[PDB]
Amino acid sequence: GAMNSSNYAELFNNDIKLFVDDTNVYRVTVHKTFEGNVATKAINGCIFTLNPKTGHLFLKIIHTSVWAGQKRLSQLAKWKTAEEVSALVRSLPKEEQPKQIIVTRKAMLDPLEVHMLDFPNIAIRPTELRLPFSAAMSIDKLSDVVMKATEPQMVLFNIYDDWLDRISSYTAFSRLTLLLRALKTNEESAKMILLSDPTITIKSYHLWPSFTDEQWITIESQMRDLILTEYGRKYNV
Amino acid sequence: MNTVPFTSAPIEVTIGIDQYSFNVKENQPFHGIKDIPIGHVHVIHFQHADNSSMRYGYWFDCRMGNFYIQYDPKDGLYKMMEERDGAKFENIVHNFKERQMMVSYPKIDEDDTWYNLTEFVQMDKIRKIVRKDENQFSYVDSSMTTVQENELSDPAHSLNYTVINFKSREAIRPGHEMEDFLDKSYYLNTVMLQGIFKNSSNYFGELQFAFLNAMFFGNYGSSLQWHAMIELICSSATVPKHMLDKLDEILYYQIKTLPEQYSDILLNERVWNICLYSSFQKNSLHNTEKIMENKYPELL
Ligand SMILES: OCc1ccc(OC(F)F)cc1
Repeated sequence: GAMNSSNYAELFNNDIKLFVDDTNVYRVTVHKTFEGNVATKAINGCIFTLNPKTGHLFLKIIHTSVWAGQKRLSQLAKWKTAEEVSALVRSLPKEEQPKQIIVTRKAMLDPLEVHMLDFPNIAIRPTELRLPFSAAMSIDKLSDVVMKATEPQMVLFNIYDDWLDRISSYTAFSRLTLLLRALKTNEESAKMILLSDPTITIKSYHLWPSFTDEQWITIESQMRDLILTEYGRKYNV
Repeated sequence: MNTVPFTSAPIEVTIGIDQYSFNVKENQPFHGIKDIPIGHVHVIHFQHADNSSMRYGYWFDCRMGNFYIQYDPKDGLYKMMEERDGAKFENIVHNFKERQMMVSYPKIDEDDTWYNLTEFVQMDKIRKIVRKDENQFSYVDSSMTTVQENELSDPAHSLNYTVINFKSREAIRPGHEMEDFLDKSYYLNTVMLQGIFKNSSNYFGELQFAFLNAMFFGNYGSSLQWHAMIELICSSATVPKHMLDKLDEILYYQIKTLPEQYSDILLNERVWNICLYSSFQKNSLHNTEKIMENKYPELL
């Protein structure tokens, strides 16, 4: 069934599962034509496929050439996502294939279900959670590899850096969703928080800065403040 | 013209014959139905006055034998039976017709409704959907479930309709996932018409039979099957032109004949709104769309 507040700890049990977010697959800039009409120009996108227990991220880069001469792209984007996720599963060894795939948007249910007909035992699930994975392109290293790609490409990351050496998956996922929720509501402020102290660096093999445990508590506090305010600065409270 | 005689009528019951029906009182001297038009299948059906639960009935074709009804007080229903002895049966029917103990199949000569609802329905195909080879006629009731319903429990009493499932490997060509799910022509024309049904006549016959079992018995699995078979055609961008014109006529007479007060359960909103207004064939069902709009615009 659907994933929500009440069955949240299932994410961190020992059944392999992936989140699939398609919000950054088909990306456009909308502009004006010489005649004064409006046209879109596509830029590179990505499928955000995440193991919430391990932090393994399968970032399938979607090159703009995919869209050449295609119609109804926003519809095609959902089917292209499902084709690539199915290809990813088929590429994994059987003991690594997920038992569940949770789509962050319900319009991915039928496209993924049809592409996974070969996998009757893999459950395709929606979610009632409003997860902030659209903000993944606010992580500089992920944005950089997507924009520089010249062809279709899969890039593997651990979105938790080394956090699982010190914290649980539940705690790591909560930190991740707090960081992304902050980048989503006010990117500039979120990014200022993460970089204010020049002495804390991002390791070459990491996505996020190398905070001590005490510094993460301060950072996480600052991100909460931001999210509440922007919710005040929005609804005035 | 043929005749289906009744030994007796021991319990109060509403008897239908095709789209007609009449009330028979307990132990009323009712001995059958005469002037039944030859050349069509027919359905005789029953709703007891005391247990509106269980509508049930018999599909038959008077060319295939001499059939009659007798109340079984053990099993508690009107049963159809076949009479081997041809002059014993002609004796029975004549003696009855002389005592004028039979109702007349009340067809208006202008009226082609039954023909139009049963145009492609053949007994041979019915007998394959309702499996019971020791009888020339076929029993159906409100509660029987379909093969596909059983999959998702007594197979002897199943309706073995052709299984249609839009998110199935039979329906979706590997590599054409999006193409086949959004345009079902492959599944319609190659898988179902060419492969399973062989021709559109046998497809239309199963469609018509499912509708009639939904209407006369309130059979839910049959209603599901009727809607599925409509949706497969309307969701195909490529349908033979003769099929589309004929589908319009078929659906027209089904909606025309449906009880105005049963449209809440026997009609599926999603299927009809997609078929008349969103699908490839939104413009190829003028007669059906016209009568649906003037008679069920709430649904839409
Ligand atoms: O005893 C077998 C038999 C009984 C009655 C018949 O007519 C019935 F329709 F009224 C025909 C055959």
